[PDB]
Amino acid sequence: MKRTWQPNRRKRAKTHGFRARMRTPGGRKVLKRRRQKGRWRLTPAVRKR
Amino acid sequence: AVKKFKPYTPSRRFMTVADFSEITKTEPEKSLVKPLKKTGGRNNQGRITVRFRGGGHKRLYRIIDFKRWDKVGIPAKVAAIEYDPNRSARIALLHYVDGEKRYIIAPDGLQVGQQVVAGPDAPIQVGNALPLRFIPVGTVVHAVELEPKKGAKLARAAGTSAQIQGREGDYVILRLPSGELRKVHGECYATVGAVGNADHKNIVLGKAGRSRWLGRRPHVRGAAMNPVDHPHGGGEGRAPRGRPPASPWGWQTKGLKTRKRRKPSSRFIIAR
RNA sequence: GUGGGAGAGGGUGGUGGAAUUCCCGGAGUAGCGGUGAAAUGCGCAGAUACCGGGAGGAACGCCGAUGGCGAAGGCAGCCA
RNA sequence: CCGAGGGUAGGGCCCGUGACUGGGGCGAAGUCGUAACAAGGUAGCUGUACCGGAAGGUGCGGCUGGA
RNA sequence: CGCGGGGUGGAGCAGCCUGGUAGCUCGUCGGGCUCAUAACCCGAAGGUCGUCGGUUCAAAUCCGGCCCCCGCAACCA
RNA sequence: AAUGACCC
RNA sequence: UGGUUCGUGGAGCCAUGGGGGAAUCUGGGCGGACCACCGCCUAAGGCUAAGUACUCCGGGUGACCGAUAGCGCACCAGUAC
RNA sequence: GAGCUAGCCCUGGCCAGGGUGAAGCUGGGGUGAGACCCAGUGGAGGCCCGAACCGGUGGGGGAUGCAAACCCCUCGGAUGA
RNA sequence: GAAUGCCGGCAUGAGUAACGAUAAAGAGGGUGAGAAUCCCUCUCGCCGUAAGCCCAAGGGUUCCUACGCAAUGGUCGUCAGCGUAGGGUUAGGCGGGACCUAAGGUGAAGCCGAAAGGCGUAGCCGAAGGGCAGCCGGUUAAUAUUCCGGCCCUUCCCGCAGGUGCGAUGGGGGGACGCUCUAGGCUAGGGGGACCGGAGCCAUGGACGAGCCCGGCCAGAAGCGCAGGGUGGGAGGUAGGCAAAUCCGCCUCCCAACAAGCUCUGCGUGGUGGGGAAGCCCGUACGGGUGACAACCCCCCGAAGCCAGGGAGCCAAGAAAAGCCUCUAAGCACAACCUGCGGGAACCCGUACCGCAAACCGACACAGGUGGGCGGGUGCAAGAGCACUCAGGCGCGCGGGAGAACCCUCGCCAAGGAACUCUGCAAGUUGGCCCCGUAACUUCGGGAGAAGGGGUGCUCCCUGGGGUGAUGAGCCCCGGGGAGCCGCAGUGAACAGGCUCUGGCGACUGUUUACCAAAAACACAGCUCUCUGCGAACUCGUAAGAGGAGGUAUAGGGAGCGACGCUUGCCCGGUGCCGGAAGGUCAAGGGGAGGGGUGCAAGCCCCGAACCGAAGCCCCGGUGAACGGCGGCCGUAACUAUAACGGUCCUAAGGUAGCGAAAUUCCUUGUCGGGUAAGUUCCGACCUGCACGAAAAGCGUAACGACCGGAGCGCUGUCUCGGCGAGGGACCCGGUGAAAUUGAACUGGCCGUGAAGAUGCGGCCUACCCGUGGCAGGACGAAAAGACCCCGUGGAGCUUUACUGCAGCC
RNA sequence: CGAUGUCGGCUCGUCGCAUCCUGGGGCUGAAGAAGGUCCCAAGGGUUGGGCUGUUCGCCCAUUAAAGCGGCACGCGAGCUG
Ligand SMILES: NC[C@@H]1O[C@H](O[C@H]2[C@@H](O)[C@H](O[C@@H]3[C@@H](O)[C@H](N)C[C@H](N)[C@H]3O[C@H]3O[C@H](CO)[C@@H](O)[C@H](O)[C@H]3N)O[C@@H]2CO)[C@H](N)[C@@H](O)[C@@H]1O
Ligand SMILES: [Mg+2]
Ligand SMILES: [Mg+2]
Ligand SMILES: [Mg+2]
Ligand SMILES: [Mg+2]
Ligand SMILES: [Mg+2]
Ligand SMILES: [Mg+2]
Ligand SMILES: [Mg+2]
Ligand SMILES: [Mg+2]
Ligand SMILES: [Mg+2]
Ligand SMILES: [Mg+2]
Ligand SMILES: [Mg+2]
Ligand SMILES: [Mg+2]
Ligand SMILES: [Mg+2]
Ligand SMILES: [Mg+2]
Ligand SMILES: [Mg+2]
Ligand SMILES: [Mg+2]
Ligand SMILES: [Mg+2]
Ligand SMILES: [Mg+2]
Ligand SMILES: [Mg+2]
Ligand SMILES: [Mg+2]
Ligand SMILES: [Mg+2]
Ligand SMILES: [Mg+2]
Ligand SMILES: [Mg+2]
Ligand SMILES: [Mg+2]
Ligand SMILES: [Mg+2]
Ligand SMILES: [Mg+2]
Ligand SMILES: [Mg+2]
Ligand SMILES: [Mg+2]
Ligand SMILES: [Mg+2]
Ligand SMILES: [Mg+2]
Ligand SMILES: [Mg+2]
Ligand SMILES: [Mg+2]
Ligand SMILES: [Mg+2]
Ligand SMILES: [Mg+2]
Ligand SMILES: [Mg+2]
Ligand SMILES: [Mg+2]
Ligand SMILES: [Mg+2]
Ligand SMILES: [Mg+2]
Ligand SMILES: [Mg+2]
Ligand SMILES: [Mg+2]
Ligand SMILES: [Mg+2]
Ligand SMILES: [Mg+2]
Ligand SMILES: [Mg+2]
Ligand SMILES: [Mg+2]
Ligand SMILES: [Mg+2]
Ligand SMILES: [Mg+2]
Ligand SMILES: [Mg+2]
Ligand SMILES: [Mg+2]
Ligand SMILES: [Mg+2]
Ligand SMILES: [Mg+2]
Ligand SMILES: [Mg+2]
Ligand SMILES: [Mg+2]
Ligand SMILES: [Mg+2]
Ligand SMILES: [Mg+2]
Ligand SMILES: [Mg+2]
Ligand SMILES: [Mg+2]
Ligand SMILES: [Mg+2]
Ligand SMILES: [Mg+2]
Ligand SMILES: [Mg+2]
Ligand SMILES: [Mg+2]
Ligand SMILES: [Mg+2]
Ligand SMILES: [Mg+2]
Ligand SMILES: [Mg+2]
Ligand SMILES: [Mg+2]
Ligand SMILES: [Mg+2]
Ligand SMILES: [Mg+2]
Ligand SMILES: [Mg+2]
Ligand SMILES: [Mg+2]
Ligand SMILES: [Mg+2]
Ligand SMILES: [Mg+2]
Ligand SMILES: [Mg+2]
Ligand SMILES: [Mg+2]
Ligand SMILES: [Mg+2]
Ligand SMILES: [Mg+2]
Ligand SMILES: [Mg+2]
Ligand SMILES: [Mg+2]
Ligand SMILES: [Mg+2]
Ligand SMILES: [Mg+2]
Ligand SMILES: [Mg+2]
Ligand SMILES: [Mg+2]
Ligand SMILES: [Mg+2]
Ligand SMILES: [Mg+2]
Ligand SMILES: [Mg+2]
Ligand SMILES: [Mg+2]
Ligand SMILES: [Mg+2]
Ligand SMILES: [Mg+2]
Ligand SMILES: [Mg+2]
Ligand SMILES: [Mg+2]
Ligand SMILES: [Mg+2]
Ligand SMILES: [Mg+2]
Ligand SMILES: [Mg+2]
Ligand SMILES: [Mg+2]
Ligand SMILES: [Mg+2]
Ligand SMILES: [Mg+2]
Ligand SMILES: [Mg+2]
Ligand SMILES: [Mg+2]
Ligand SMILES: [Mg+2]
Ligand SMILES: [Mg+2]
Ligand SMILES: [Mg+2]
Ligand SMILES: [Mg+2]
Ligand SMILES: [Mg+2]
Ligand SMILES: [Mg+2]
Ligand SMILES: [Mg+2]
Ligand SMILES: [Mg+2]
Ligand SMILES: [Mg+2]
Ligand SMILES: [Mg+2]
Ligand SMILES: [Mg+2]
Ligand SMILES: [Mg+2]
Ligand SMILES: [Mg+2]
Ligand SMILES: [Mg+2]
Ligand SMILES: [Mg+2]
Ligand SMILES: [Mg+2]
Ligand SMILES: [Mg+2]
Ligand SMILES: [Mg+2]
Ligand SMILES: [Mg+2]
Ligand SMILES: [Mg+2]
Ligand SMILES: [Mg+2]
Ligand SMILES: [Mg+2]
Ligand SMILES: [Mg+2]
Ligand SMILES: [Mg+2]
Ligand SMILES: [Mg+2]
Ligand SMILES: [Mg+2]
Ligand SMILES: [Mg+2]
Ligand SMILES: [Mg+2]
Ligand SMILES: [Mg+2]
Ligand SMILES: [Mg+2]
Ligand SMILES: [Mg+2]
Ligand SMILES: [Mg+2]
Ligand SMILES: [Mg+2]
Ligand SMILES: [Mg+2]
Ligand SMILES: [Mg+2]
Ligand SMILES: [Mg+2]
Ligand SMILES: [Mg+2]
Ligand SMILES: [Mg+2]
Ligand SMILES: [Mg+2]
Ligand SMILES: [Mg+2]
Ligand SMILES: [Mg+2]
Ligand SMILES: [Mg+2]
Ligand SMILES: [Mg+2]
Ligand SMILES: [Mg+2]
Ligand SMILES: [Mg+2]
Ligand SMILES: [Mg+2]
Ligand SMILES: [Mg+2]
Repeated sequence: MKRTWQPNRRKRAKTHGFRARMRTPGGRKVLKRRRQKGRWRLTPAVRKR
Repeated sequence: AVKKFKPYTPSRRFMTVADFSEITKTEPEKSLVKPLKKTGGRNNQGRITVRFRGGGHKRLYRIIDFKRWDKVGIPAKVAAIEYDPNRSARIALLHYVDGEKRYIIAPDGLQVGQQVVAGPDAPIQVGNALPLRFIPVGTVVHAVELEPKKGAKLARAAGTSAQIQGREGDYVILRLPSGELRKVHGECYATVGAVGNADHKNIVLGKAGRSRWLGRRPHVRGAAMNPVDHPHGGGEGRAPRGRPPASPWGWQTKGLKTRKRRKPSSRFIIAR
């Protein structure tokens, strides 16, 4: 059947990107938490040009 | 007149379509004056706030003239009468000698080629606009302003009118389509005649689809729902209500008057 | 054919007054309606009776006849 | 080839019969009421419409086969 | 089986809970009006209060046991 | 303000 | 209405959203309703070290662990997945 | 978190081939004028049969499966909500 | 030592189930330490509106080559999408960005919000939409509309040359639009050819032949030709287009009425350039040479594509902005702008490979999911259907035997034909086309493919229409008539309704429980009630704001009913809602009669009665397509029976019409009648309706239904009642090799006993040790800390005239 | 109750006897034939259909007869639903 993962580079970027997270206090805290944690990747790596 | 069909299909046996014979050879509209992009959307910034809206034909807005006092004294020739997707009435395309082209909402009896004009001057004829004062008591009228210089707001639906009843210092009394008795300021413009396309009420949609074409989504009964959804939801195999009939939001829907009492508008109203 | 005559003959548009009812203002009380007699009903929350204003529908008094017109059914305020 | 007839399929008309049901005719002395005939005690009769155990009543227009 | 309501002249009903008096309508009977019947009018008669037990000075009435009558309930399996 | 068993 | 031990209590004091609304030392607030006396303070502007808290970081010590323990990680771990 | 799912908004795309033949137009006919009636044309429809496509009706299989919804046969819709 | 404990290791089932579509394999030759599995060849089978090819998304090195096989591959592996290394992705014209605007996002001004933040005209961002200049070939092991070749374009900048009032983010024009059906002419694409070109080939009985086989194309500027799209020309007046205007608009006169003329597209043709089969010979994993000086011509079919902004009809009435044309303003008119011609300049990012899939989404080389374009030939009425088949690509990464049960998928059957069963569930019958022929009923459309029939191949003869062609041959479409041949059989294969009668429900097409319910549920047109005068009601939000609506009573919200036909009675006592400037009660507040505490007093401070005080409630009314409700007991007719009639109690009123043992009837298989040999079902009635009933509508209704009930015909393996055959497993051999479960086990029957159903205790009885194929009766067999039931002062969802609050309204 | 799947049918059976049939017998108000009724006896047999989910039952056509009951209302790691 159709599963739940339907990859889209634009969606992933607009949805979970560094700039989206930065836009709101909710998201800014996510970066803070991930930084303090020592996460190698703050936001998902969306590729291609 | 109303177009009628034979039952060559079920739902074609009741279906019924407007007569478009008053639609003069001018079916597609007029750029310049109108159209605008019209912005379909069944809801506010976010959430739906009027249920069951959506779908249905794309539209172009015809930006019509609801304040006729710009062109006081300037007459215009009625050039055409065309279909307007965004109202029950039809619209008149008129050419002002000025050059300017406006649309007026098209009254009953309006003929193409006719002369029409607005102002204190203005022969009392179908199509003309006047401040309510100079209009003879008892004449039927439409596109009436509520307060002066604020635009036509009463009687624009197809086949509607108001009748002038009498006067009272600065106000003339109106009898509105609903039957209400209203004091409306003398200085309010209103155009003589009834609205026309009066056979609009006689049309039978005929099937579900037609409803959808006009963007009317299926309306579901409270009875059909559940207690979470509606006061009428549940219980077992059908149910008669079990309380005084209500809206989904709990207010009673048979009888409960809802106009706020202390409206300052009150001292200008005399009926139902 | 020419020239005239009477008529509530028909269709359409417009318009007048008397009256009933309802609304509004005034003034005004203790009952009004109704019948064979009553009761139901309306009325001290201001009724009936009276005056002023308004809305609205319907039917046209006197003329009027035991009259006129129409093929009948039927046709009656006035104007075109 | 046609062809009596037999077979299959579907219609048309007519006759008989059927639980039950509708009213009708007729049958000396059962029931309820009073509708009509005298202004029949609400003039009657009438087409239509509604209502009522029943005659019948009432609305609307009509007739003299009533004053 | 459970529950709670009910049996009163010839008919249909009151009267009980706040115990001592049984009342309404119809019907029955006698008389009158009428030629007669009905309607109407005047008089009159009529009730072991389902049974059994006692509580009381006294039970239609209060309390128990049965008997017919009516209504409700009998669910999860 | 109703009614008058049947036949002659 | 909040704060204080104070939950409407005899309910003050301190703060304040609403209404009313003064005084300049013979002026004002407080000492638990209130009034008298006796006292204590000077509201409606502001700043002000030190003693105090904490431990990302450096050092020291351990009747603290010794790789299923000790931090999730003694090992390129907030990694792989 | 609406990259699954539900709805709506903007902008695009797709729907083989067959049937049936509404209005309208045209001609003839009828009448005082009509209504209407015949042809012919015309090509309407939440119309029909049937692929794609969208479904999921009945049965059988599958049941530590090919598959945490699958497979075969059969079936509904398919210019429209 | 136990916690269905936590982490790890190893066991048992077990050499067991399986090894992922039943499209299918065989052999010969290579390489190699090692071949069913790798390379090559020959034969076979499968796909072919794909299982072929081209894009987009996603993936991200998987592409190519060399060396390799521990692991990964469900077996093997010399192979690989795997390990190691190296190579490979070339653009002014393709796509995206130095262009535009859509929803939406962001957001100056401005508005709002305890803070965080929420809005918001302009602007900006935002694209499979608009705008925009490249076609055909050749080359690499791997890239090409990118490199190269040929032919053809576009922008800027600087020059010269010739024109003109030039000149904006500003005015106007244009861009610019739906659905369905469509004409003319073209192109794509395909069929035929005695014509042209070509290596070759006569087989096995015959054929040296208009014999077989193969191929007869592509691009192409100007200029032409053929189609077709766009569009009137003048002159005045002018107040509108938010300054101006010569532009547009409006008005008035003249000339066209036409595509005549300007243009602008498409298609043919074109200077020229390119390609160019079979077969044959080779050595590649693959391509190379020759065939060739290849030929490159004539007919026919023909689009859904092109001319495109074409045409007609219809109602539901069909984006925006830029580019582009024109108009002028500030300015400037040595500027500037247009046209021609030269020279110069032309950046950034993507480009590999997979792409219906072993490289994307599904933990897997997973039988599932994935948008767009091309998708040839023959026939079958047509087609993207079906059968075979080009091109191309596959034989699905375990094999070999065997020929038991049993299972799956499949084929047939005597006689009988639903006797099967909850049910004809399943399976059969039926089946395409042409032609006859069709009932009740009906809303006049329908029912209808009703039902029921007949025709269907091939040959020869005659004969009628069209299309392309000149009015003709041919080639291509539709027909008609007459003889005649063969088989059991002519839509000889594949694709392709079983039918009827009669009820229930819902009118109907539609929708729904993604993953057990597709329905009689939901929706639906239509009906009624009610709210709402417009800063509407209502909804969302604390607000701003927004929806409703750029709407205005023929409109908008809420409610029920649910096409349509005939209808929808009575009760307003209770509850709700609506209407009542009386009255009763009614809080803060006003008012203070009067009383209290302290003061020597002035005073200061407390309570506090009249009386004045809203909504709400009470009270008076109305209102049923508002919540709702719509009775009992006795008696009575000249056979009985029954009761039109009567009495009496109670209610707010006592159920009308029409239905009725029903999706509703307990007693109940009610009782009659019908179908049957026989009928708790079904149909028609009766009415004693436990417990129908009129918009939670009542009674009906043509048509409709993968809904639900009853019947009959047809046909059948459903059955009597089985039998045989087929293939895939099962079985045996080689390779790989799990699982839940598992206190330990040396794990028999009976009758007893035991916590009341024992392999384990008693007595007896039986029984050599161990496996393999099978069947499931037992191990109270596995699986899930029972769903039901109770329990817990456990938890949730829901309701209300439960309590208490809150939003909201007054 | 850290689960003993619960009606009916089907399939396969097996057992009790308080025997439906067949065999043996006593009494009969047993003439014969056919019955009644009791005792001995289970070795074998114990039909096919209509209706209902039905168990049961009622019918239809038969028969020598159309037996009653147990086996977790025998039997779902055997089927159905
Ligand atoms: N009579 C003919 C028609 O039927 C009806 O008449 C029939 C009945 O109504 C009528 O019944 C009458 C009754 O009305 C009258 N008041 C009393 C009388 N005893 C009855 O009489 C009836 O019954 C008796 C016995 O049963 C018979 O013997 C007698 O013949 C018969 N007529 O008897 C008639 C049967 O013959 C209509 N009323 C009449 O007008 C109509 O025309
Ligand atoms: Mg919002
Ligand atoms: Mg938002
Ligand atoms: Mg609805
Ligand atoms: Mg529901
Ligand atoms: Mg609720
Ligand atoms: Mg119910
Ligand atoms: Mg109820
Ligand atoms: Mg309810
Ligand atoms: Mg008055
Ligand atoms: Mg008959
Ligand atoms: Mg009389
Ligand atoms: Mg009379
Ligand atoms: Mg009379
Ligand atoms: Mg009458
Ligand atoms: Mg009456
Ligand atoms: Mg007497
Ligand atoms: Mg339960
Ligand atoms: Mg009598
Ligand atoms: Mg006699
Ligand atoms: Mg406090
Ligand atoms: Mg406090
Ligand atoms: Mg307290
Ligand atoms: Mg304050
Ligand atoms: Mg203070
Ligand atoms: Mg103080
Ligand atoms: Mg102090
Ligand atoms: Mg003190
Ligand atoms: Mg102090
Ligand atoms: Mg200070
Ligand atoms: Mg230690
Ligand atoms: Mg550790
Ligand atoms: Mg160690
Ligand atoms: Mg650790
Ligand atoms: Mg979505
Ligand atoms: Mg026609
Ligand atoms: Mg259709
Ligand atoms: Mg179809
Ligand atoms: Mg396609
Ligand atoms: Mg199954
Ligand atoms: Mg299908
Ligand atoms: Mg222990
Ligand atoms: Mg473990
Ligand atoms: Mg085993
Ligand atoms: Mg085995
Ligand atoms: Mg095996
Ligand atoms: Mg495989
Ligand atoms: Mg094939
Ligand atoms: Mg790699
Ligand atoms: Mg490779
Ligand atoms: Mg190699
Ligand atoms: Mg291997
Ligand atoms: Mg590699
Ligand atoms: Mg940009
Ligand atoms: Mg914002
Ligand atoms: Mg922009
Ligand atoms: Mg584009
Ligand atoms: Mg481009
Ligand atoms: Mg390549
Ligand atoms: Mg080039
Ligand atoms: Mg210029
Ligand atoms: Mg512009
Ligand atoms: Mg030979
Ligand atoms: Mg050819
Ligand atoms: Mg201007
Ligand atoms: Mg050419
Ligand atoms: Mg060549
Ligand atoms: Mg067009
Ligand atoms: Mg712009
Ligand atoms: Mg740059
Ligand atoms: Mg590339
Ligand atoms: Mg490529
Ligand atoms: Mg594809
Ligand atoms: Mg796959
Ligand atoms: Mg995959
Ligand atoms: Mg594989
Ligand atoms: Mg797809
Ligand atoms: Mg094709
Ligand atoms: Mg063909
Ligand atoms: Mg076909
Ligand atoms: Mg196919
Ligand atoms: Mg057979
Ligand atoms: Mg046979
Ligand atoms: Mg048969
Ligand atoms: Mg049967
Ligand atoms: Mg059976
Ligand atoms: Mg059946
Ligand atoms: Mg079937
Ligand atoms: Mg049926
Ligand atoms: Mg039916
Ligand atoms: Mg339906
Ligand atoms: Mg679905
Ligand atoms: Mg489901
Ligand atoms: Mg369905
Ligand atoms: Mg289903
Ligand atoms: Mg209706
Ligand atoms: Mg708004
Ligand atoms: Mg709007
Ligand atoms: Mg509405
Ligand atoms: Mg309903
Ligand atoms: Mg009603
Ligand atoms: Mg009521
Ligand atoms: Mg009421
Ligand atoms: Mg009342
Ligand atoms: Mg009120
Ligand atoms: Mg007070
Ligand atoms: Mg006070
Ligand atoms: Mg009050
Ligand atoms: Mg019945
Ligand atoms: Mg029967
Ligand atoms: Mg029978
Ligand atoms: Mg019946
Ligand atoms: Mg019932
Ligand atoms: Mg009902
Ligand atoms: Mg109702
Ligand atoms: Mg209904
Ligand atoms: Mg359907
Ligand atoms: Mg269905
Ligand atoms: Mg079989
Ligand atoms: Mg077999
Ligand atoms: Mg086999
Ligand atoms: Mg093996
Ligand atoms: Mg042993
Ligand atoms: Mg035992
Ligand atoms: Mg032992
Ligand atoms: Mg033992
Ligand atoms: Mg074994
Ligand atoms: Mg077992
Ligand atoms: Mg087994
Ligand atoms: Mg077991
Ligand atoms: Mg438990
Ligand atoms: Mg408790
Ligand atoms: Mg248990
Ligand atoms: Mg256990
Ligand atoms: Mg178990
Ligand atoms: Mg025995
Ligand atoms: Mg014997
Ligand atoms: Mg036996
Ligand atoms: Mg049955
Ligand atoms: Mg047995
Ligand atoms: Mg039992
Ligand atoms: Mg049983
Ligand atoms: Mg059992
Ligand atoms: Mg079931």
